Parts: sequence; structure tokens; C-alpha cells
Amino acid sequence: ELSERGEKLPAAQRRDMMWICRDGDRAKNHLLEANLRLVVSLAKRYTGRGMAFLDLIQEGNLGLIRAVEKFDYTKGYKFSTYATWWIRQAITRAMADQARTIRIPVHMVEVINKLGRIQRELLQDLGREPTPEELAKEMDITPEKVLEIQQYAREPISLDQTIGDEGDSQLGDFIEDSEAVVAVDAVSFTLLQDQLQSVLDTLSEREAGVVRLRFGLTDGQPRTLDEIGQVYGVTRERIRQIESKTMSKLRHPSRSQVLRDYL
Amino acid sequence: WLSAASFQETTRVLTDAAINCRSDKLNGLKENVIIGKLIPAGTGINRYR
Amino acid sequence: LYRRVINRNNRLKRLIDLGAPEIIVNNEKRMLQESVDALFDNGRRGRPVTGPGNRPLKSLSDLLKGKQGRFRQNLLGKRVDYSGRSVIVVGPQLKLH
Amino acid sequence: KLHHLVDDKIHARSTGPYSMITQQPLGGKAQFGGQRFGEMECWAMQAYG
Amino acid sequence: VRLTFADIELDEETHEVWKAGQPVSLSPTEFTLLRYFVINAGTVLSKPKILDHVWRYDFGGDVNVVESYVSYLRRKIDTGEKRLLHTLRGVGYVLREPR
Amino acid sequence: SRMERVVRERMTTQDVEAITPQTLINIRPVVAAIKEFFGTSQLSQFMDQNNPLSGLTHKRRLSALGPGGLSRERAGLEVRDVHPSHYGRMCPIETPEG
Amino acid sequence: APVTHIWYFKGVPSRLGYLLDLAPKDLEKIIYFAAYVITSVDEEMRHNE
Amino acid sequence: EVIAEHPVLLNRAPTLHRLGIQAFEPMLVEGKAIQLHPLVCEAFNADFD
Amino acid sequence: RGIVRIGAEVRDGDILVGKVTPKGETELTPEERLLRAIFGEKAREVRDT
DNA sequence: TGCATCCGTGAGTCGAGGGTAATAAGGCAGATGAGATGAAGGCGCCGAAGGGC
DNA sequence: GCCCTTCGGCGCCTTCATCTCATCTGCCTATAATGGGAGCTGTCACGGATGCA
Ligand SMILES: [Mg+2]
Repeated sequence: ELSERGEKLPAAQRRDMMWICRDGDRAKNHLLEANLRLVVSLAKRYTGRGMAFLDLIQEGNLGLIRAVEKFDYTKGYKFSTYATWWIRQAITRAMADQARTIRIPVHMVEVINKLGRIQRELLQDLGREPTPEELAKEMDITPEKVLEIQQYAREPISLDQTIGDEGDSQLGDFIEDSEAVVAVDAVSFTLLQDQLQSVLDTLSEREAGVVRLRFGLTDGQPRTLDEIGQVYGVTRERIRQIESKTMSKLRHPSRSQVLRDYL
Repeated sequence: WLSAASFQETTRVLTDAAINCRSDKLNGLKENVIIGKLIPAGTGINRYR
Repeated sequence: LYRRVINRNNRLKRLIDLGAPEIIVNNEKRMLQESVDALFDNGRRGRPVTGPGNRPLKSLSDLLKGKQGRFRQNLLGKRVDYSGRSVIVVGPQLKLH
Repeated sequence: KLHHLVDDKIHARSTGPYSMITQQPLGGKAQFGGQRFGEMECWAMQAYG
Repeated sequence: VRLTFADIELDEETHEVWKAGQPVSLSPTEFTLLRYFVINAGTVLSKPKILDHVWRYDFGGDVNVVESYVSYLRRKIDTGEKRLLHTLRGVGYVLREPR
Repeated sequence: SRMERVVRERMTTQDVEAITPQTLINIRPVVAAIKEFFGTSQLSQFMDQNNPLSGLTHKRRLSALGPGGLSRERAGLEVRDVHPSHYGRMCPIETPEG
Repeated sequence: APVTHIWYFKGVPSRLGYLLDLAPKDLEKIIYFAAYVITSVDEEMRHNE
Repeated sequence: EVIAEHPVLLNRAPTLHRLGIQAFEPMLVEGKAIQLHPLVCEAFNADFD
Repeated sequence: RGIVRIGAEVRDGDILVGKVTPKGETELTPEERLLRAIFGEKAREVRDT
């Protein structure tokens, strides 16, 4: 308030004010460092899944950092009681959106957690694995969504773990590269292109060009009739007629047998 | 450095070569085998190639 | 490992921008150093960073070391096409060539 | 008769699939395979000239 | 050879539809969309490959055309808010009798 | 041990006389442990059965590798040898050539 | 914040320790936040003061 | 028809010396067993177990 | 039902179960369009894996 | 200056053999891009047929 | 026997708005709750820092 819309700070209103500012700073730091023991104690029950121990400790430290600002002493409860809720919130949020290789929104990691807890609570009471329809009855939602969430929660595996009983090879050695070119269908495609060129050249040149730019062979884009008219000085009905002539002559078994084989 | 790094103590020789800014000639046997060039022996020399 | 590096870096950025006591900042910087450590060479310092199944993770260095490293497994000797394999049987009626 | 019959022991390929990271063909009978041409055979081929 | 599904029925010759036994007149391209739906009954339909196969590959328009056409299919045969022609967010549509 | 840890955690977080053994018990780790043992463990392996003798010899076989054992790289020359105490206990002939 | 490459800090010779005339036992204490170092000193500001 | 004078290499792991890879000329044979000339066994260190 | 009759002989390459998967979408080659235009073949919107 | 003390390197060739797990988390406000709607314009296509050379 | 050139008719085909339906992101919960689970290490040889004394 005194920096913008203020005045030249006097002796007693600048140094003392900055001193109480720093005093509050070190007081906050002091209680924070004193209460990190609570964070590290609470993080013990939270390890064993997703993230490491020290990462959880650090996230709890951030949660306590946030909590100390909103802590109200005037309400007259111990600081630990208020800080525990914020620490738990920070840890849960971090484990939700940070502990997964495939990140999952919290809004539905919540329902994965609830599905797991209800299924494992009902398993011991009923003695058997809970069928997903009964789980859906406990969900008040359609079972199909239950199978969907069940298959969403599945986490990825490692490509480099040894797969055999004896250690000799990794998983990644047994996965085929789908994106690789077949090296057989490529030559087939080239010869098919050659056959198409021969067939089109056998046809009349106007028809060959019309169909070539109709299906976008020589260029990247097939074109509508009006483009064909503008490039050949004819109406679009004439182009429809010449296209009719094209596939009429193309049904000729001389071309039909020689090209149909290529499949 | 390319030949040495592929024989033994890969990290050590790799670090040493990085420090020394060693410029490999890509002229030896194993280097040409690695990079796909003709090996400098037998039918790979310029007299016969 | 890259996810761990990213998480530690982002949390350190948050700590610095927010303003935190120097102990937490030092702890985060140590975690960043150890995370880059694990990324470049897992298990070189301290216990190796472990994932699921309780096995050491494969860092960049482990991908260039030993028999299973790239150098002596994919560069020096490669699986080749146009090849086969079968049991051998004596051919006493064959010619030497 | 032992369980090492030649029918389950003959394998050959012209152009099969390939691995992801490196474009080398895979190995084994379940996959289309491809024999490993290791560095020890590289020694022999280099010695031949 | 007439293709049937629940209460919609199609004759491949004269390009008309019966909805619960009532004949209905419908637009040609809209009819092609319905033909795709019946020819892939029980399989989900996505706007792209719908555009790829049914529509010409030269189509330079926006994406609202297919949504509007589905709206016409709804108002012609499946007038109910819940309808046999279910819609998937980001994955398109599907012809399916609701469970 | 996992059971004891989880029940020790739970017995305090709940008020007295409102706590029952069923809610103290969560049998998940026990079945998880037995499933961990029976599958993806190298000491409980796929039965080698292509004749009655192979089935007979797969059981009643003494192994040395696995959890608590020594790996082949970890194995020295002394262990692979035949001890004089092997007589009558473990056959000195039947052992794989690999 | 900057970090140190392990290949150079940690090894049979600690290359960073060799260049900076220290020991790896006297470097892990610093690049892992256990002990401080004196980056620079003011010589004249101490000689006159 | 196509195997007319087309050389084909034969190898046996482990390939100790240079003669562990030999180029022959193949003749079509029934069955599924590669027929090796009995003389080149010693060079191959090959045996029919 | 889509599977081989019981007591029927098969060999390498013969189909065993007819399982058809929705192919989704891909780049339909223009040459494919001319191919269907010559014979009247349907698009066959599914993949025969 | 020893001198134990450790600390990082090396240790085979092709082939049987595929994947294993916890926990207190819940309303609530806003927003946001996808998809549901309705309305209006720019030809299509004909429904008529003009007509003659 | 059909080209040159018509009004218009709703259709239809887009396209502009313009509304909802999930879907996802940030915020708040007050008795007290205050310092790791577990890890099993040891082949064989061989060059080199190394903490002290
Ligand atoms: Mg032999």
C-alpha cells in the first residue's frame, strides 16, 4: 500500500516494517521445518505404488507449504490437525496425476480406486471374485463401463525385462515393427502402377488424363468436374459422359482380367 | 576411439575420447565394418576395388 | 527415467518460484542430480533406481555396455535375411565342392 | 527316438519382419527368424579377405 | 436379400426404407449413410472413415455436415431422444438396439 | 508379514469395540503372494512331460539356482564337483550337460 | 538448476576431481548437498580490512 | 533351374577359425536335412550327433 | 460357424478360424478405386486378420 | 610412505522357454471442445415444355 | 430431333450460429494424527585411489 499510492517511508515505518516482514518469514520457515517430520511420518503409509518414497516426502512438503498459509490459529486447534488434510490432499493429487506412465485424470482414477476397494471388500464377504455385473449394481452404472474402467487401469509393461525362465533375451526382441515397409508389397505396388500406366496409355489420351486427374494420380489431389472443364474447355456434363465412356471401356475383359489378377 | 569403445571398458574410453576431442579416421577394420564401408583388406583396397 | 527427470525439474521450478526454505530446495536439487544420474548411468552411484518386478532400469550407459550392448550385439554382428538353418547329415556320395 | 525331430528344426526366411529400435530381423521359430551373423563369423569373413 | 435391423428394413433395388412397417421417403446421400449403418450393424461408425468411404475424397467442407445428416436420420426414423443410432463422443456413431 | 503390517496399521486407526477381525483382515496380499510364487518364478517350472520318465525325473530333482541359491555365474568350480557325501543321497551321474 | 555429468564426476579416475584438484570423497559431499565450498574470496578486501 | 552354379555359404557356430565358413554349391535333396560332404567335417569341427 | 470341420486336413498357410476385425480407416489408394471400378468389388471395410 | 581396502573391469556359441502387485479421498465451480439443433442461401433438376431448321 | 436458352420448385447441401452433453482442472475439507522397510551382502583376477597413521 505504501509503495504505490504512498509516501517516502520514515525511519520508524520502513526498517521496522521490513523487520517484521522478515520475522514472519523466518517464523513460517521455522514452523515449516519443525513440521516436516509430520510429512515424512505420513508419507510412510503412501509408498509402495507408483512413485518413490522421497518424491512423496517432497510432495507432502509442498502440501505443508500450502497448508501453513491458510492455517488459522484463532480457531484454536492444533496445527497438525489442519495440516494433515492438506498433506493428504497433495499426496493423493500427485499420486493421481504423476505416478502413472499413462497419465489418468483424477476424476476417474477416483472411480478406479473405488471399484478396486469395493470389489476387494465384497470378495471376502461373498467368498468369490465379484462378477462385473454385480459390481455395476454396486456402481449404479452400466456394467460395460465397468469393463471399460477395468481395462483402462491396466498399466504398461517394460520392453527390456528378461522374458525367459533363463536370462538370455529381452521382450523387445520379439516385437515386430509394423511401420516397416514389407519390401514385397512395394514392388507389387510399383508393378501395379506400371500396369495402370500401360492400361491408361492404351486408352485415349483425353480419357486417360480425365481419369488421372479425377482420381489424383499424377498430382496429390483428385479434382471435381469443373476443374476438368476449365483444363479441357468443356462442360461438366461432357466430363461426366467421357467418364462414362472410360469405365465402360474399362469393363472390357481384356483389361478386366489383366488387372483383376492384381489382388 | 570407435574401435576401442567397442572392445572393452566402453564408458571409460568414451569419456576419455570426449574429453580429448579425438577425431577418428574411420580407416581401420572394425570401424569400416561398423559404418558399412568396404573393409580395407582383400577386395576392399583401391588396387582391387 | 525421463518422466522422473521431468517431474523433479517441474517440482523444483515450483519450489523456486513459490519460495521455500533452503532445505527443501536443496533436497529437490539433490533429487534432480540423482535423477539425471539415474538417466545417464543407473546403478553407478548408490543402489540402482528400480521399477516394477525389482530389477535395475536400463539407462543410456547400460545400452552401450557388454555383450548385450549395442556395439557388440547390433553393430558388429547382425541378424541377416536370406539365411536358414537345419540339421546336418553325412553326404558321402557328394563331390567336394 | 528323441524329441529333436528335423521337422521342428528346419527354418529359413527370405524377407520377414524386423525389430522396432534397430531394423535388424527378429530371431526364433515362432517369429520368422533369421540366423544371427555374429562377430565371430565376421572374423572369419574378414580373414577370408 | 433385403437387409433388416430391428424395425428398419431396406430393399436394395428401389432405395426405400420401412420404419416399423411404415414406408418412408429419404434423401439419396442420407440413404447412403443409412446403407453404411446397416451394412456395418453393431460396429461403431466414426465421421472420418464415414467421409472416406461414403463421401467422395474431394469433400472440402466442414464437419457439421455429417452431424446434421445424423440429425436428419434421427428425426426421420429414431425420433426418440434415446435412439437406436447411438453417438460416441470423438468416435462417432453406431447402429445398435439399446440394452 | 504383509498381513501383520496392514493389520497393525488398521487396529489403531479405528476406535475400540467398533473394530472386527473381518475388517482387520484383507486377504489380498496372501493370495497375491501365492500367485507370485506359482507363476513367474524359476523354481516352480513348466512340467517336462514327453514320457513317464521325464515326469518322474522332473519332480524328485534337486536344484541350486533361484532365490537364496547361487546363479551359474555366481557358481564356482568347487560347487559343481561331486562331494563324497553325495553317495546314496544325490545321484552323481544324472545332471544336464549344458 | 545445473547438474554434473556422472561420467566425469564418477569413474576410476574422477575427471572433475582431477581437473579441480579435489577427491571424489570431497566432491560427492558437494554435488549432493552435504558440505559447502568457497566459490571465491576477496583478497584485497581482506588484506586492508 | 535357378540353383545352376549359385554358390551358397555354410557356417557352424562356434566359428573358431577362417575355415568355419565355407562356400559350396547346393543340390536339391529330399527330406529336411542339409547334406554335408564328409571330408569338410574336420575343418568345420562338425559332427552328426 | 467359421472354423475348420473336425477331421479335416490342413497344412501350412491354410485358414483355421475366420476372425474378422473392423479395419477402421487408412489411405485408400486411388489404384484401389480403379481396381473396384473394373470388377465391382465392395470396399470390404474390415480387416481379415 | 605404507598398505590394507576396496572398486571397478573382464567371464560363449547357437535353440526349450513369453506378461508376476495398493489404498480414507470426495463435492463443487468453471470451462471447453465435441456434438446436438435450427435457419437460410447458391444451385440441381426437373416440370413445364418454347421452338423450328 | 433435339440444342439454345428459361421460371421456378423444393431439395439439398452447406454453413453460420447456437444451444447442450461429457470431460477435465483447480479448491476446499479442522480432535489428533511428529522421523524410512528392507537388504542380503560373499564368483575369479587385476590395476588404482584411499583414508588414516
Ligand atoms: Mg556333435
